[PDB]
Amino acid sequence: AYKLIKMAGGNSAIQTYAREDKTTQTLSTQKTISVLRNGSTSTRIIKVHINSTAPVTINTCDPTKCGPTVPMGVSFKSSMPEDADPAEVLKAAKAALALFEANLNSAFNKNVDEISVA
Amino acid sequence: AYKLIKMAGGNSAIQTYAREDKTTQTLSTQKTISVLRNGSTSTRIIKVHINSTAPVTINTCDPTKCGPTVPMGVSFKSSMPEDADPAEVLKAAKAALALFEANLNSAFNKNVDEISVA
Amino acid sequence: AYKLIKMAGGNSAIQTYAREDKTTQTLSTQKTISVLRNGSTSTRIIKVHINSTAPVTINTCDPTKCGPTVPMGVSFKSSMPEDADPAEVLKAAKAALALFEANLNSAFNKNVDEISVA
Amino acid sequence: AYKLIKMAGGNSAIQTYAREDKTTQTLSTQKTISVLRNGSTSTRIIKVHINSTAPVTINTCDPTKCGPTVPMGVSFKSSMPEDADPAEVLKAAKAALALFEANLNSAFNKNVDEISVA
Amino acid sequence: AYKLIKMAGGNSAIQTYAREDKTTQTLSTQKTISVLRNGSTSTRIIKVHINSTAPVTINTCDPTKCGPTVPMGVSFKSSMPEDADPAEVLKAAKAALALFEANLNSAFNKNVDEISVA
Amino acid sequence: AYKLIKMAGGNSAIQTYAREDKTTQTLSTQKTISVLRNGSTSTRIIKVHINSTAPVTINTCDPTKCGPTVPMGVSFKSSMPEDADPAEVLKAAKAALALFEANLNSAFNKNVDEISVA
Repeated sequence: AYKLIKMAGGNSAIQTYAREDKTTQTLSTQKTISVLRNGSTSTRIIKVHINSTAPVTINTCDPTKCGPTVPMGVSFKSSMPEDADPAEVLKAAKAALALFEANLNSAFNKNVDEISVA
Repeated sequence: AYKLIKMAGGNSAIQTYAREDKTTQTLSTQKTISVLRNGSTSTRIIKVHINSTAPVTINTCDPTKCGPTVPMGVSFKSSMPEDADPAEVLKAAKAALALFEANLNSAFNKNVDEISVA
Repeated sequence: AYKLIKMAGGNSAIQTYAREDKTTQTLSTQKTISVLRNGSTSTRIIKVHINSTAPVTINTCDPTKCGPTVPMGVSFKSSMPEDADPAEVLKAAKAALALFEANLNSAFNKNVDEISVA
Repeated sequence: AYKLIKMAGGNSAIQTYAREDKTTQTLSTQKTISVLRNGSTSTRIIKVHINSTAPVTINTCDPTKCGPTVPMGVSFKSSMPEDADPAEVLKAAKAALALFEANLNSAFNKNVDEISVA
Repeated sequence: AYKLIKMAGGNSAIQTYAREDKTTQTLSTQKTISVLRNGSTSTRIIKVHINSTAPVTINTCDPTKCGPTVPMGVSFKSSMPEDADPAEVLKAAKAALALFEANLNSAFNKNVDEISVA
Repeated sequence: AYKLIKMAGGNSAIQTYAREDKTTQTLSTQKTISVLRNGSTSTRIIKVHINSTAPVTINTCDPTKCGPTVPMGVSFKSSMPEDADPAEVLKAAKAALALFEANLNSAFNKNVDEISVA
């Protein structure tokens, strides 16, 4: 139960947030608009990028003597024509993620031959 | 209410599925392992990549839904050293996605100053 | 009966908005400052530029409204040295626009010999 | 409460007017027709240009000893396919202008994140 | 009593404001973050910069009564590592400012053997 | 409550003080005068600089528990022509400082659309 407050940042397109408790855990959201034209017609391509990271100490069996840290991260990206419906690709993506997020650190990729979407 | 069946493709430690009824909607899951060495210590880095896309007919002039197709896609990526705990990173990422999910196609950026979690 | 929301673009001291319901209709406002030096004296010149455009499907043969799109646009520009009074210039410009507004798309020029103001 | 009478001018496409009281304040309206053809089809592009200017003396704090003058100007331009409807781009442009015309000389561009159109 | 309205700036790191009555009187706020890497531990260093200026005109007698304009400004700067306590340096700075504030425009300075802090 | 005792400085333009309790916490006051020659009239420009710092130690875990020391500081600067009125730029700067003061050590910043001045 915490909240991520917006950080001072240089870019206007990117919003950066840090966790109130641990200002080492951060999150970043960015939106990009692109233009793709066929002949005379032109359509907008909206791209979203959300990145949540925190540092994690490399050495589990060490005495935690400020061992060099590696970023641990979870990222989300979205690219779609304006006013398209991501509802179904999101449902599918979330269903797939549910199979992995238990084993997101365990180097074990189960052979799944079909994924059921709710 | 549907299932993504593994497509008749060569498994490359990358598993690609297509939706049973709409085979235009696809989804791919891969896990890879890297080795990060800092001095004497070496640690394994688990990297998951899930992608869920469908083609979208460009909003066009015709009453019939006919036009060039642009891919729309939602992508989730995850990189962390082995046996780390991404629980809080995932929680924050999911809260942010909950905020931006309706606006994934909006072309307007909502300026929020804090993101409440858990 | 609608509002122009500022689009998710990088502010360049130029503000670009799109219409909320019809995001094809856009509008841009910029203000710039110049310095005009005549001999010893230097004065600041304020320059405003407002642009309001929408795409227009070319009048075509099909019953469906499908054809190449040409931009239609109305643009207002204003340049004056700082603290000047453009009240009367604006008044005359507005009277002229009132005369020509119905004929902005006419391909016929109305020959008027005087323009009444205020 | 004045009127702009037509001036003697050389061009037939451009109508030039001067204010009766001050023949130093002037106004000019021009209409141009262009042709844009796709394949066999061809369409007219009607362009209107209205320019209202007056000279203004540079030096505010001077004794008004015929200081060199700079033109202060307000301009309007219109470009659209024949028989298109500028009604909405005009409404938007006028709404935007209303925010600037108070501060048309004051070098201050307020950050506006949305413009409401009547 | 007045309000500092936010001006439209291209840079998102700096927020600029102008007084509603006098748009010549302005104020800028900027926060920036620096990383100080000591060994394998990086610490965050927060710098704040507030500036409040307005143009003052130096009247000099002249056949043509226009004199130059030079800004008068009050600036505040701050720099400290994250989660440090500025309470006491603020109190001391404010007491010194209290001594000098009356005489900011006066070119007088007297030896002060001690400054009493609240 | 404490007293800033005057330290013994070689330069007479700058007066330096140290807190009686902590001689590590210091404060400097300096006033300087500049001449701005416009034609045959020279005008006096008063600049004030107050600085209040103290050393803060960044604790980093290490086999040998000694971390580096970096200063935390609050700075005030002022510059204006003689006999000008800073009252309003001071009020505005103080209101902005009032907003940012709590968050001087926090690395958080939220968009503020206006600052209300007393």
